[PDB]
Amino acid sequence: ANSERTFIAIKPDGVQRGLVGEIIKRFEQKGFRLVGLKFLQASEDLLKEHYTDLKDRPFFTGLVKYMHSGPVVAMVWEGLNVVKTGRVMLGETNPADSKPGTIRGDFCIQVGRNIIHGSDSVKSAEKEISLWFQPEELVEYKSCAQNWIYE
Amino acid sequence: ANSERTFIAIKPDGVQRGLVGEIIKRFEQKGFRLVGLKFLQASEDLLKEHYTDLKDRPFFTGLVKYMHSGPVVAMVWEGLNVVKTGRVMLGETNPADSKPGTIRGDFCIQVGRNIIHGSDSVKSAEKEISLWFQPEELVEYKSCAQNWIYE
Amino acid sequence: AMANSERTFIAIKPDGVQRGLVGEIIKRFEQKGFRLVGLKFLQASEDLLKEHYTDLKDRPFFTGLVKYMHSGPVVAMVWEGLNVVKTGRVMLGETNPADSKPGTIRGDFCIQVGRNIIHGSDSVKSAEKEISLWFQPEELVEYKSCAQNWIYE
Amino acid sequence: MANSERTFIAIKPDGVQRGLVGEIIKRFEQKGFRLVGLKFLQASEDLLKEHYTDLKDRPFFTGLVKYMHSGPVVAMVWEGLNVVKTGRVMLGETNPADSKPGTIRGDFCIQVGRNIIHGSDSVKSAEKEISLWFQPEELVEYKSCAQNWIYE
Amino acid sequence: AMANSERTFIAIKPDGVQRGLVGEIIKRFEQKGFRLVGLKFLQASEDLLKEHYTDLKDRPFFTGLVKYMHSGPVVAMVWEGLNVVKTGRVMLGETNPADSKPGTIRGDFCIQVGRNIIHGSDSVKSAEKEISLWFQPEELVEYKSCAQNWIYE
Amino acid sequence: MANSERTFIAIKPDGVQRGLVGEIIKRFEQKGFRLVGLKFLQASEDLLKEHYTDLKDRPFFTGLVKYMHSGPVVAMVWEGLNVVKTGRVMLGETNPADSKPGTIRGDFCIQVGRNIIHGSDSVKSAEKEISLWFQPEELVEYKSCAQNWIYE
Ligand SMILES: CC(C)(COP(=O)(O)OP(=O)(O)OC[C@H]1O[C@@H](n2cnc3c(N)ncnc32)[C@H](O)[C@@H]1OP(=O)(O)O)[C@@H](O)C(=O)NCCC(=O)NCCS
Ligand SMILES: CC(C)(COP(=O)(O)OP(=O)(O)OC[C@H]1O[C@@H](n2cnc3c(N)ncnc32)[C@H](O)[C@@H]1OP(=O)(O)O)[C@@H](O)C(=O)NCCC(=O)NCCS
Ligand SMILES: CC(C)(COP(=O)(O)OP(=O)(O)OC[C@H]1O[C@@H](n2cnc3c(N)ncnc32)[C@H](O)[C@@H]1OP(=O)(O)O)[C@@H](O)C(=O)NCCC(=O)NCCS
Repeated sequence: ANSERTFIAIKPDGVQRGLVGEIIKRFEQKGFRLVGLKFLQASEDLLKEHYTDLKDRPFFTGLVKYMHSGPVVAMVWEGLNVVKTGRVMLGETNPADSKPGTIRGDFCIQVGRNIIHGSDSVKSAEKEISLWFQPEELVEYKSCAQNWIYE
Repeated sequence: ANSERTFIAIKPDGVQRGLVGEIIKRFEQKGFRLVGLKFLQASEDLLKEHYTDLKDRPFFTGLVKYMHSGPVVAMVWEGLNVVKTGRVMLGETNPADSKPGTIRGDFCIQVGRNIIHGSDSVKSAEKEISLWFQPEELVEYKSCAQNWIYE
Repeated sequence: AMANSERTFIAIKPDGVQRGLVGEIIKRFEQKGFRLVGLKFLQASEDLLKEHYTDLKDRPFFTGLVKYMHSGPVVAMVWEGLNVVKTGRVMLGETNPADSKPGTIRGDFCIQVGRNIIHGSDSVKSAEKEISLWFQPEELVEYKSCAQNWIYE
Repeated sequence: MANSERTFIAIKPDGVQRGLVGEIIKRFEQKGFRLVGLKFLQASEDLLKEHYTDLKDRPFFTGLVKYMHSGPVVAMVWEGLNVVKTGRVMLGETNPADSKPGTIRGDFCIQVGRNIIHGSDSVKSAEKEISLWFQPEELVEYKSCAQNWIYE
Repeated sequence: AMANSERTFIAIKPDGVQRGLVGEIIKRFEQKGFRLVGLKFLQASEDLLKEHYTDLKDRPFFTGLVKYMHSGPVVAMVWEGLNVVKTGRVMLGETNPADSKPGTIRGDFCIQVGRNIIHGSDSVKSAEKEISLWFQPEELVEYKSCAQNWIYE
Repeated sequence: MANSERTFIAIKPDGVQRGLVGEIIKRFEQKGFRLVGLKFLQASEDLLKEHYTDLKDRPFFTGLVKYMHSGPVVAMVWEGLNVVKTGRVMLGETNPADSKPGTIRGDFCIQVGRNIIHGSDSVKSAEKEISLWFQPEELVEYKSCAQNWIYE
């Protein structure tokens, strides 16, 4: 319950525009803990399975080639309702709909360059975590401030 | 008209997690003027009178003992709608409903660990102010910017 | 593309300069993805403010608004980007800071309606009128931003 | 006994009026030191004169007392290893024109007569100043959750 | 007085503008306690820069410096206060960003010397030469900060 | 060339538990350096030994390996002109008491036994450690879009 995990990935425009540290900071100060972290240049084959739900969409080719044109920061975060609250912290998928104070609302403009991706559901979280991370690369530890975050 | 006061308290999980300065900062940059500030470990008796409207709730015992298990920072802020807008700045009482940009929305997760308390009304404010503070501990002064914060 | 070149006029009111919010104000517009086209430091005359606020000359606060806008220096800015008029309003917040949400410029830094530190063009033609009013075409600097291909698709 | 040394930190009236209170506490909190005492107060010229008793012969003594009395102060007591020494380093030089960027004074003030913050110059100056503004009641003892990550 | 009003000329270079460091630089001078007197956004010409760097015409990097300062728009600013020429130079950092200390402007956002984001008047005399060069007397705004009596005794 | 030099920067277990990861990365990003390698790992007691092989004859070597092993670390590789030397300056002195405000250790830690972050002391140390924590596959080469504004 207090160990739910979600997949968060900083897109190539986030790395290029230098927003990797700020994004990691909003999740740290919130109270979530990092379980996995890697710096990687994804293959278009990997992205196709990650975006297999959108293969019918007209933007699919441009989305896969944009996600491949640069490195990404693949993370795994853990905490009570990390999937949902993470989506709230991220904002709406279109930055034009995001409210200020959200990651997209403070840092990006266009839908095709929305700097960050969050797992839309627990089922989408477990599918994406097992896709980008192996079980070895996920680190298990207890934050020194757990008893001050949860009861 | 601009002299209304509210009671703001940083809960024991807000002191332990190093969130005291940032919390005071949001009320300083907002345009509010600090009137009372103290550092205190509230006795269970001082808390039960503060939470007397919640004595019939099942969590009342765990709420008092958690608020007593650590020191709190008790503050009094004055300004136009410092009670109401203070509730807005704090956000919703359960952090899972709070919006990003609010204090709880940026820094905490669970309801029982929401780092901060605010007065819910002008009637709650007066009672809470007169309960934790004596009339002398309250400092009355004029901010050098009040002609730029108010007209 | 030609839509990504949309422009808006953002002014930092005298209370925003006095309370030292100019750099933080420009920071939210820089970190968002928008580009600086014009920037000047000015003391607007009452005559200049009246034409800028001509659609409020019937309101009772008009005289108090113009003199307060003239009682100090302002920071006139022009910004460009996709929906810079509409999203700038969002980042600014609601005109009354008691309505603004935390995270907005007005929600985070100001209290009273008469001292809401910042102005934003409400529409594209209000932006078109306000940019041509405070800026001459010479004062506007068009440059390609080094991260443009990472802001846009 | 060194992971318990306390120092007295005071935010001057100009530090409050300009709204640097949370910013000052933030640097002490993130540094690793623990907040032991806190109070908001408009100092009387009596306690000021005992606080600055070492400067009674200096020409600025009168203007310093009435300035520190012209507004409210935030009186703080911080605990940690060498909090008296590294507290002075964090503060910067007493003349803000001598403070280095990154310090509280080097970042936030200009003139020496308005240097927003005061630091205890020594452990003996601290315990005198601690006993001056703070009674042993108003000092809170507790263990921070990250102490074992701050100390060995 | 006169000392409580000395002016310097701090310029944000094109790499500071391109990398989104305009708001951060203004915020540091604001929170220091200095008074914004003038501010302009400008693509300065090769000729304006030659006179600005006239004491460096006999240096091999002089031609690549003027073309880099012309390759983008700059933020020209004027700040007023006590010892703001000197203190501003300490805030900027050392001109070689590898010598600038952390906490300075160049120590925090700069690596190479040919890309040192910002310039500061080295002396009061260089200030009054540079200020009169980039700005006209009209564009300089004199006003009284609301916190002056808490910055100066 | 010298715009491509790399260094090895690790965030110790106390830097992670006290939530400093995003801040440490942000200071390197805003400086202008490029992120080359990034991983999150619980280093084994065999890995930090060869990392701290020069300190095996120091009395603290035992408590340092097991402290480095007591939590997860964030191993990083950064590339830029003089990133090894300028990395050390940004970190500050190894003894946080000697670190200057504005550095990572002058802002965020107190004790030598808990200085949150590590930096490569030299180019040859950097290349020895980069090949110790990272394999050539995990290092991502990409041209930062603002390169022509960071370097001339
Ligand atoms: C919406 C509702 C259903 C739930 O919201 P709620 O969190 O329980 O109610 P509140 O937000 O007003 O709680 C206020 C305080 O109680 C605490 N609290 C509330 N629920 C808590 C819980 N489940 N566990 C621990 N603390 C809780 C909160 O920490 C909060 O702290 P605060 O001083 O900072 O404000 C609420 O309206 C409700 O409970 N109504 C019925 C209350 C009632 O009938 N009381 C009579 C006796 S049962
Ligand atoms: C919202 C509206 C309907 C009137 O509501 P309102 O309470 O006046 O709030 P507004 O949105 O008009 O605020 C406009 C400005 O008037 C000023 N203002 C508003 N209320 C004020 C008050 N009580 N005292 C002083 N100034 C006030 C503010 O400065 C405000 O923000 P700005 O300076 O950044 O522009 C207004 O949009 C309106 O009058 N529309 C009709 C004509 C028009 O303005 N059209 C817009 C162009 S399409
Ligand atoms: C390491 C050495 C330089 C002296 O150490 P120093 O003066 O304290 O400063 P340094 O930064 O250079 O190295 C100190 C290391 O020892 C650790 N250390 C020192 N004292 C410690 C203590 N009491 N407890 C825990 N760790 C300690 C430090 O944590 C640091 O490791 P870190 O980077 O993770 O923080 C010395 O032992 C030496 O000569 N080493 C040779 C290795 C080298 O640098 N070769 C370069 C060839 S070009």
